[PDB]
Amino acid sequence: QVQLQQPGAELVKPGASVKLSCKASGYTFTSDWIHWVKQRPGHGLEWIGEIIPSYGRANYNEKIQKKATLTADKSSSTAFMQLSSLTSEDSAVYYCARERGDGYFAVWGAGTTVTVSSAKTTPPSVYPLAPGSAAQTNSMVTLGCLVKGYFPEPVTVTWNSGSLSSGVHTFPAVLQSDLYTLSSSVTVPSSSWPSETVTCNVAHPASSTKVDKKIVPRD
Amino acid sequence: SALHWRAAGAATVLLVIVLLAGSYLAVLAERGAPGAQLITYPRALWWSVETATTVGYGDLYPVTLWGRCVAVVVMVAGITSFGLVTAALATWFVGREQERRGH
Amino acid sequence: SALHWRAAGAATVLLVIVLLAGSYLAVLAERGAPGAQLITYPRALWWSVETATTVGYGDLYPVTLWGRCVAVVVMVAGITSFGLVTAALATWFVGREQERRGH
Amino acid sequence: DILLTQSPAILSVSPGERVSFSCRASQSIGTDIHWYQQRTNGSPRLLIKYASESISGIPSRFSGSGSGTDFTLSINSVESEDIANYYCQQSNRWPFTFGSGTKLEI
Amino acid sequence: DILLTQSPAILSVSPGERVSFSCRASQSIGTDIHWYQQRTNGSPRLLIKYASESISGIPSRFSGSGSGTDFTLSINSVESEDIANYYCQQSNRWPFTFGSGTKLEI
Ligand SMILES: [K+]
Repeated sequence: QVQLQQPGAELVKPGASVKLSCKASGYTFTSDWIHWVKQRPGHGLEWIGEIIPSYGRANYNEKIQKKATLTADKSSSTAFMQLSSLTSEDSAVYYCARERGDGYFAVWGAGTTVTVSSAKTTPPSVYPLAPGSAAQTNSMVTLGCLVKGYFPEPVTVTWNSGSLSSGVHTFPAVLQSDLYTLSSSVTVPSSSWPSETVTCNVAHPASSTKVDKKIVPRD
Repeated sequence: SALHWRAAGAATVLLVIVLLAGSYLAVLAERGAPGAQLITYPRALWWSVETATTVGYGDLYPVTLWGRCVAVVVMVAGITSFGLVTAALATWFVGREQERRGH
Repeated sequence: SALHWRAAGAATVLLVIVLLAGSYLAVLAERGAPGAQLITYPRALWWSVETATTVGYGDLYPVTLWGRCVAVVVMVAGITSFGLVTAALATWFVGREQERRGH
Repeated sequence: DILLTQSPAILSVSPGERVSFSCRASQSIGTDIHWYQQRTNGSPRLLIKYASESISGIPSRFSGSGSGTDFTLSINSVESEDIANYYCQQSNRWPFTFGSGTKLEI
Repeated sequence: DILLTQSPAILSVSPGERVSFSCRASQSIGTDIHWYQQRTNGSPRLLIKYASESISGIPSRFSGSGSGTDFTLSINSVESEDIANYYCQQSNRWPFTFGSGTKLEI
């Protein structure tokens, strides 16, 4: 490997500020520019600004309200973006990207989800979803877990710590009374379960929590 | 090695350093200026060469003050370099023509 | 200080005066001509330099008779200046090569 | 001569909102555009020069952006003292020309 | 600033068919256009650089063509992993700008 490392989430009270980070590894040249791109949910990509860390100069998108201040720390290969005085217009995913000075973004970070709200951070509750005792099995069987009552976004749901990818849906969250809820679904051959174990892992970057939950048949 | 040949070599090395730093500094100067085209390293290096040679096609040129300042240093390094080679060639012709008259 | 070095210095001073007055006079000549772009002092000074060096990008050029006349004086001052430095460098190489042959 | 188009002619906004005035030039003028404000019975006042450069004494509320042919003058958070006519003006080609004006209205 | 137009916004195609995404720039940008792919919940991925040059690791299925103002990103034989949003981006003039996006749909 990952060449740009950004944190997953940042909750920010309206009017407050926050400093996003982006640690680069791989090859680093003096000519390297680091760019920051804002994407609001369901919208497109918006160029915010750029910095050249070997010199410290930064240029900003003139067309939008200047919310950003760019800095870099040459010693730690980390670029920072200070967003100050935020409103709900500023809630978005912010990517950093590396451009070798030849015009294109060769590599992007995973993005940092910034949520501007007064609501309190809340870790998610994770519950199994195993079939009821009277459901008949096909050659496949569908299990899931239910990720309820968390704030802010996002959560990351993996199955068996990443090894189970074929047969997985994670539904978009719904927001109700300043708390998010989503579910995720997994389908494995019905002979495969429960002899072979099936566990959903739920990371919530904003609360620095990660929990597992095994999906067992109902007792 | 005679002075005029070492100066020429020196001048060629020096001009190459100017071409390189000019590419780097021109991009650093022109990014941030809306409409600017001299803003990626490879084509800045081409622009610095066609500036140093005084060709000036017009596909690429600086629009900022500091990019124009960088432009001037390149032109003067270019003209002085290519002039110094000419001065060097003349010292050579002139020495060979002293010899050939038995001076 | 030898003649060719003082002439070079002189030439550089003189060319700078020509660059300045050329900026001033080019604006004075081109304002009043519809479509003209050589009409503010800072960019006229850039235009005079890129003219004096014979680069000629094409972003800026005179369109009036008197602005073209001013243009010509700049070019000739530029070419003569940069040529006089070359002539000066050659006198230097040539004196150092007389010395180094024990003439 | 370069024609500067300011559309719409009137701009209605609510207090505190962000407003944006458009200036479109009939051919490319780089960044050689400048913005003036004229209140009722006043003379024009330079707000922004060369498309985006700040003038001292002008609230940070005002900013400019644009290059080539499309130009924008923006006000972060409008207030009543901003009620006025807003003009653009180019200096890229002789003669200097003015936009037709946009009234800000709250 | 250079405006990049991606029309249509959605593109419906049948599996195996060939699909073509259009990017139109508001002025000539030579070949300085680049294409990114962003799947649901993913970050953008460079697909094609400088209008037609291949990136290593990208299926030969993807190609680019175009110069000046009209640009095309093509997929020979679509498959489901190609479902995503596709963005273009220019590097010919400061600042870099992005197209508005085209969703591929099967
Ligand atoms: K030339």
